Amino acid sequence: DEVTVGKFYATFLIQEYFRKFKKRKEQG
Amino acid sequence: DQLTEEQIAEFKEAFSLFDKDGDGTITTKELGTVMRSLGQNPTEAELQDMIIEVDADGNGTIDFPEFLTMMARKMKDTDSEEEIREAFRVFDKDGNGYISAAELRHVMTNLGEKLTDEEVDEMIREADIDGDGQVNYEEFVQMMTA
Ligand SMILES: [Ca+2]
Ligand SMILES: [Ca+2]
Ligand SMILES: [Ca+2]
Ligand SMILES: [Ca+2]
Repeated sequence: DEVTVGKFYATFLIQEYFRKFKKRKEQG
Repeated sequence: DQLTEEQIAEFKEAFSLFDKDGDGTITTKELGTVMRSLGQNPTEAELQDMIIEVDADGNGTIDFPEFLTMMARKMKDTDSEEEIREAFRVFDKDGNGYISAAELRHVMTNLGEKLTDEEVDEMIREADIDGDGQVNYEEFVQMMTA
């Protein structure tokens, strides 16, 4: 379970890290 | 329990990485192709196992409602250390314990949202506490928990 689920959740965590980085950098 | 529109959009973007052709379902073949693009080499039996674990009806593919059910529940799991290590392994495809600018750029290009090369350098630098130009696991954990 955690092995299978973890692969999908890991890509979410990475995408979230990138998204938050870019949003914060470009904050108006 | 409460899911926001933004959380649903984030999970949709994660789903779209695996649904390579955009047709609404993740197949065993697509899952294998994406995993290999992230530097991993699962067996065919492991791939079938992953589909079966998420595929709530019996049709052999993952649609977004099934994906969202699994991801919203995972959001309530407490094993944050294990999930961050899995993310580390996505980046550290050569398994030497350090994430390089090149490894970060490679994951970036596969996952969708574009970073410039200057932004890649900046992301490494801001996580590189000890100043060797790479991100080790303990640096990565601190980066991902902030
Ligand atoms: Ca598909
Ligand atoms: Ca299904
Ligand atoms: Ca590495
Ligand atoms: Ca370092």
